[PDB]
Amino acid sequence: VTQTLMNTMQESSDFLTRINIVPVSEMKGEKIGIGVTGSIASTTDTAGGTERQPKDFSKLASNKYECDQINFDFYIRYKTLDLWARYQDFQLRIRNAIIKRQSLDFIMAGFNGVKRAETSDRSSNPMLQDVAVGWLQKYRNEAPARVMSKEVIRVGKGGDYASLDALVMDATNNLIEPWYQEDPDLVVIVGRQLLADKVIISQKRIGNLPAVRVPYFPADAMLITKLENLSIYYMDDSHRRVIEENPKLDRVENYESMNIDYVVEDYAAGCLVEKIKVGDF
Amino acid sequence: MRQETRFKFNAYLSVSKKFTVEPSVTQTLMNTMQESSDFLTRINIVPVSEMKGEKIGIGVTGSIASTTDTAGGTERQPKDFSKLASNKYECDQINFDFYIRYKTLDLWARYQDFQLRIRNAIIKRQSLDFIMAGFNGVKRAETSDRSSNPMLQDVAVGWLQKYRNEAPARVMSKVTDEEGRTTSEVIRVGKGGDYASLDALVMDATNNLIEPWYQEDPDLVVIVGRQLLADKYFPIVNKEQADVIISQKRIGNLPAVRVPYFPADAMLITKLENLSIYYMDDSHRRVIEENPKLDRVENYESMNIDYVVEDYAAGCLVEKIKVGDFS
Amino acid sequence: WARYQDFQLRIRNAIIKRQSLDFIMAGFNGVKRAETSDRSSNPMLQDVAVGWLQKYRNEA
Amino acid sequence: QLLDVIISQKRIGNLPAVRVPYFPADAMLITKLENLSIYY
Amino acid sequence: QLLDVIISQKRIGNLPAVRVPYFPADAMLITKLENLSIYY
Amino acid sequence: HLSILVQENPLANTTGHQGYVAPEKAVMQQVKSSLEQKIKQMQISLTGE
Amino acid sequence: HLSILVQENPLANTTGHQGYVAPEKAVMQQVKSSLEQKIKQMQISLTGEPVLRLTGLSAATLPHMDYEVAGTPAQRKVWQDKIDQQGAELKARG
Repeated sequence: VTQTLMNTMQESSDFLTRINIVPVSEMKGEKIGIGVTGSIASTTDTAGGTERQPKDFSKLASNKYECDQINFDFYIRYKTLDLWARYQDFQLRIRNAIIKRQSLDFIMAGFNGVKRAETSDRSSNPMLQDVAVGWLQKYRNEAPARVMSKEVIRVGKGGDYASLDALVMDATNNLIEPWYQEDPDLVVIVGRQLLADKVIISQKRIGNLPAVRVPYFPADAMLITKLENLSIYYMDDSHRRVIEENPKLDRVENYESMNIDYVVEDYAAGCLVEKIKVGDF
Repeated sequence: MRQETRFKFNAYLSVSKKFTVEPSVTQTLMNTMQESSDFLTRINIVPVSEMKGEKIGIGVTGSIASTTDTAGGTERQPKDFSKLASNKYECDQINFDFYIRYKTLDLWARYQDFQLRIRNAIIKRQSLDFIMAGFNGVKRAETSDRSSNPMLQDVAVGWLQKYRNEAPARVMSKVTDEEGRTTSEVIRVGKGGDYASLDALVMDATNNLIEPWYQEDPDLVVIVGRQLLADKYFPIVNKEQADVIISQKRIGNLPAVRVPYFPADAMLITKLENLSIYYMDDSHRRVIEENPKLDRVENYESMNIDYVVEDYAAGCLVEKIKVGDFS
Repeated sequence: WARYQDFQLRIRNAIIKRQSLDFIMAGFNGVKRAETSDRSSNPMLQDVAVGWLQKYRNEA
Repeated sequence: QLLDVIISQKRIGNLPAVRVPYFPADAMLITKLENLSIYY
Repeated sequence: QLLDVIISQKRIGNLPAVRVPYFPADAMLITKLENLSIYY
Repeated sequence: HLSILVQENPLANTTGHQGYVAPEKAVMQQVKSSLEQKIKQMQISLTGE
Repeated sequence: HLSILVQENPLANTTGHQGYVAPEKAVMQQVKSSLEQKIKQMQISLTGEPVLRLTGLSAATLPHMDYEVAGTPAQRKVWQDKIDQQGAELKARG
């Protein structure tokens, strides 16, 4: 029954409908990967000689994922539950509000989070870190070959580069894979503190490929990849939802929990750059 | 000349871009493979029905007109219509063969539409493999190992080695003197090297090496890898100031294309319909196997091909290109 | 050529293409009307007819 | 050199420039395109 | 000053700038356009 | 003038047919940058009558 | 620098909000024009030891462009191959 809820949630937002989200029936295993492997062809002197031995397919290097639980909590004061009940549109307003909050929450947690520390607090972590491991952290965590730090880069005049176009060119030439380097879906996504005049599809196109911004990002970074290499795996049937009408505090409570895990599929058809600042000398 | 040929010729007396013999199984697979990638679209994949013979002439021209005093004197001796430099191709087999582990297959079998995805994946895996093996691959050696040759340079002879061994004097790889047999090992291109820039290089190369017939032709391309293109176009964009020049990427007054895995230190100037691959009509043999000795389902597929560039005097390649300053 | 399909069309198109190219080649070249016209010592068609770039250089 | 048939966008002498397939590169001619003819 | 309702194309702080008819010119405020309201 | 006379030689421009900026513009941008850096790093002193 | 400090004053820009070019670019264009005029009207003399010693024009000799059979290295290689062919042929003679 969770599949229907997930489908409606993805259909609601317009950035989720571009990404793919899948249900997993098991807990921790092999990720679904149809990624292009290396060469497979060869020749063998079969007639009176050795044996034709095949080569592997979808070779695994490190593809272990363990879906963890997440949950959110409601608190609706009674003094408010009648206001929205007055204006002729109670149900639709409530439903749209809650689903939009949760949908944006997923994405906000996606591009952030650096650990899985239980008993999180919204005091020290406004952006919900400490909630899970996200893509932009999973990259740096294992195999940090697509991270660019070198000491901070300068897109200004007297820096290591001259304009962000040279930066994206060097990035898509040196770090991404060549067989993947030409694809009609290789898009760049850029934060807020970097755009000058160019989901929001922009008119111009840095490098030679289109640019787009999404509801959230880190402070100053950039991600060049396909819009299908990253995904979320949710447990098939683990979505619990209850509503408790306790008047001890004159309120209404709603508890809801699910089981998810973020993961990038190919991990070689994407690159990220961080610590980018517009500063000359 | 032959029975069917004489009949068809007598009938001739009294899409026009691709060749089809008859509806079969191998030809269909080759067509569906070609339709996948874009580079294979602009190339000729020809089915042939012989283990060894002569190559079909595509995109060959010449000067055939003349005038002779037939009135009391010499006679008219016609010139040959299609006589190339050397024309003898030899097709042979290559075979790719993989296996899927039981765990991964069991995982994939859950979500519907997995067979179609696997088919498309293996087709895409074969097309790029044809390309990568064709452009590399000096020589063919039985029992090809894949440890010290990761770029797949031991399957079969490639176009580059074809130019290297079949027709020299169309390849430049050293600057020499009448006394200095090797004055410089590599063709250095820089502010002080043997050339001003890549543009002058490709310009004088297309001026001298290739023949005057194809020299003046609306269809010529300079196939080059990815490293050299970026090395040329990076210092331009890395300036402060005219941003559309990245769209077409012309060098030496010639349109440029890039293909994956192309060797970084070489480039080849020629028309894109001059080089081609031939394949046997019915040799695509495929078998399955489900041995649990290593709990894996394997498959074996074999096809008989041969790469061939039609007219050697069409294009030329330069090798061992090194860019620097050379003070 | 006969093994494949529609070979007569290929032959017609190739021969017509060579014909059309050769007229232009002889157009901006050619300075004489010799009766032998050996295609060895004259790579471009230079001994087949008189051309525009020769009529200009000769008449006016 | 000194640059079917393709026309250059930038006029050299306020006149559009073209390139015919075969031509002695060291020379050039200014004229119309209907002025030439062949009679068969 | 310091520049119905008309929007300036060039964003000042990467944020689009607007001007409302009546406003104390020597001041300014950054906020959304739905955060304000009147209750009648 | 000597720098221009040197840069005009055909075996000087490392750039091909694309972006082959005239040597005048290049040397002018060079002198402009080298002068602007000095005018920016310096300051004004009041040791003049 | 003094000229810039003067031009930065508010009561300086003759042009209004349209075309209010920055004073830096204005004075830079001025100095560039007044310098290029001088560099164009002038010429280079020859009364200097390191310049009159061996420099000046390209060179002073007979063969510059007349033969240039080798020239570019590609043509050089073609001509060298043909010369080797001719030598292997003439080896039959004396």
